[PDB]
Amino acid sequence: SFVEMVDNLRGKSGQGYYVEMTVGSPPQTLNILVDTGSSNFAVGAAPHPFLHRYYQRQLSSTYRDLRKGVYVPYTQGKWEGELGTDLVSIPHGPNVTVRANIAAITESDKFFINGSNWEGILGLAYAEIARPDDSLEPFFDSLVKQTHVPNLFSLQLCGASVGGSMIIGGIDHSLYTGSLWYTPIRREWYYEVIIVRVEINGQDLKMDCKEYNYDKSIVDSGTTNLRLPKKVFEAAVKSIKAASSTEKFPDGFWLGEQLVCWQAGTTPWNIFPVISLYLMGEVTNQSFRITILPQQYLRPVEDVATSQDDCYKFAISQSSTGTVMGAVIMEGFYVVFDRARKRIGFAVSACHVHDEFRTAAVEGPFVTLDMEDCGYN
Ligand SMILES: CC(=O)COc1cc2cc(c1)C(=O)N[C@H]([C@H](O)CNCc1cccc(C(C)C)c1)Cc1cccc(c1)OCCCCO2
Repeated sequence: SFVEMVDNLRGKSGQGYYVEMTVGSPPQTLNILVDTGSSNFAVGAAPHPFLHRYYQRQLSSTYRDLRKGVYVPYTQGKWEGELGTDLVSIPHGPNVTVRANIAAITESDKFFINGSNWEGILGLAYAEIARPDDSLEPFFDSLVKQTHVPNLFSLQLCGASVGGSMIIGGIDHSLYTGSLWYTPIRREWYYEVIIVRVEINGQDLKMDCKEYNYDKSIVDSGTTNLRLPKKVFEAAVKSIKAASSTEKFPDGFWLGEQLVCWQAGTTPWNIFPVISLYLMGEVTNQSFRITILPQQYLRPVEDVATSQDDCYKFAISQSSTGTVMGAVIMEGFYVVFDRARKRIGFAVSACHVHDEFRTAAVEGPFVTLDMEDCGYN
């Protein structure tokens, strides 16, 4: 019954992917950001300049107040609000209704994005990182516990405005080609994984693999960029600069601040390298890799001039909180969050990226010794 969930996600480039949900009785319809990088279900519940609608608890006969406040600080933005529960449904999802925790946002700071068309956030990660603490059951745990929906979901994020699929409760084989490759979920808080090797244009970055996961590596549909720890980011930017030195760019471009533009249809894709991330596999000493094309980490953006050029932002940036495999990394692929088996699956997506001499790929097996040394402690 998964065909009803294909193409149930929408978005704008760099403003997140959202799914339509309803809360309350009678149903109030809201667009909810799909975020595997957090664990709180939260919606606008008070007027805001960027909100076109919001949750009105007074109009819901099933609303229950929890008489507890809550605040969430993300890497970008923060909000505070009041906790409660209400009935929730996903129109283009499973045909069920769950009573779920809902944080009603009353104040926020650089959280809602002007023109993104979503009004709330659906944190799909685990209770351990829920606010105010791990006793607030996340939505997906409530869904699995109150229905027969199997304990997994999959995300097909399609690039540039944008669309995709969230298959709730299973895997839809028409959304990917080739084999699924699985990496263990290292610990159930974020969707934490272990990166064991990094290559740029086939050259190993030759860093101690601990650097790749200092202090963690997560799969996060709620973050746009590939974010890398300082030492790793510097190494990768140096390698990407050298591969593209045929042309030179402002240093503000390499920091994500300024665009780069080219005459429409003349983007020099071939001078930007491919990035290969090797992930811990399912059997001893075995890994696999996902290969990222520049069409993923050069994010297309609106024209800042009176021209019809093709303009891009560098979508790799620095982090002080570990590696973040953001939406730009996920866009090539079908990503299976197999919570039941504590693993994350990767396969080439049906909406894969098209370079003309190169292709995004998921390839294995590879042999990698001492993979467990790559995890940070
Ligand atoms: C250019 C870049 O890419 C820079 O960095 C970015 C960019 C970015 C969002 C985040 C970070 C962001 O913070 N996104 C969080 C995720 O949940 C974060 N996950 C990890 C995390 C970090 C800190 C604390 C927690 C707790 C709550 C568990 C979790 C979710 C989120 C918050 C606010 C707006 C969002 C989406 O709009 C979606 C469109 C993308 C917005 O662009």
